[PDB]
Amino acid sequence: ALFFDPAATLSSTMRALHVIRQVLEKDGHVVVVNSNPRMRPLLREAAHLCLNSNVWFWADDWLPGCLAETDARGGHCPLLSDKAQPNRQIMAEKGLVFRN
RNA sequence: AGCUCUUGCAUUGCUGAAUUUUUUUUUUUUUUUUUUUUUUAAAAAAAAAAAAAAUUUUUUUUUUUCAAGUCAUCAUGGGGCUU
Repeated sequence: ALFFDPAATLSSTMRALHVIRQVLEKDGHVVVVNSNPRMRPLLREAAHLCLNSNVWFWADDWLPGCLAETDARGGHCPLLSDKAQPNRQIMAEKGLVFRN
């Protein structure tokens, strides 16, 4: 067995979501990474239901040296792929982005 | 200038040995999506998927060490020789 905490996890959770909002609307790039296989289809659901162009997702294994960027991959496999943003390909295949 | 004179423990080259076995695991073509360089365009880069596959009658080819051998293969350093 191990620890629990209700107030801290809610506070940290709302805190991290506000952190995601500021880094997103300051024009950065957000990557969501979880390499546990059981929760991968939920991440596919999120990767199909997302709307903003800057949230990115990864579900497979973590390759050795992903963020090393030693050889110029222009960013590694978690970065800019159709796997990273599956929604961007389909949203542009439909052609209509939520655009004004 | 010429040595078939020496020195393979001065050498180049070439080879011996067993070190007898390893020489397929790796790319390329195509697709999709996207982005790097240049005043109407190619490459380039990145994520994924599919196929093509790797020379010759089947052995050659790739291989580490012995001052291993050869100055008579030619060469050539040194020394010797030229009634």
